[PDB]
Amino acid sequence: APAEPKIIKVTVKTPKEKEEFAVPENSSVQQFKEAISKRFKSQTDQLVLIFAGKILKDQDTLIQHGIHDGLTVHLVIK
Amino acid sequence: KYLVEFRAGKMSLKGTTVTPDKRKGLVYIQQTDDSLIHFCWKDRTSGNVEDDLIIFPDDCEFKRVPQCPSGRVYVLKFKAGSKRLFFWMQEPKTDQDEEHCRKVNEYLNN
Repeated sequence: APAEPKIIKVTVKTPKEKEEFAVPENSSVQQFKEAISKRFKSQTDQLVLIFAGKILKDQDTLIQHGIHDGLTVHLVIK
Repeated sequence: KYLVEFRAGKMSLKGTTVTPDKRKGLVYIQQTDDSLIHFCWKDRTSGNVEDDLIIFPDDCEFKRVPQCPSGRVYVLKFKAGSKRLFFWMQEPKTDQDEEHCRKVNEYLNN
């Protein structure tokens, strides 16, 4: 059963360092949100990703515009 | 109100070349209740806001392009992804060219 092994490179810029995560090109944002909160141990609802002038949340889709192929995103709590 | 505002023309990337618009625009820095900084380009004629983007620290940079005969061409480059916006000062004197740039960088990253 294929689940698309197309793992994209998402670089998370946080107020600490710049770590790179690996997620499938067919997953929901909510799934990623809960991943960051567990790995970095910060927040989930207040955890907002940024793609230069654009807010990334569970309203849009990272694999749709945010991360096309190895891009840098920011993390804020506003 | 606008935190920072100055007359500057926008540029449009056509195909693979940055073509400057001859229109008169006003680059202003706005801040909403969401504490999000908004960088918008307002047309001085229609009064409509075309481009509106949310600015965040540790990912924005506004500097002047040295390779320009006029020396009034500034560029807003993001450190996230691929975003390079070019603008040219439409102010009467260059006395506040750098001053405006300094303000922008401050209010954007801070």
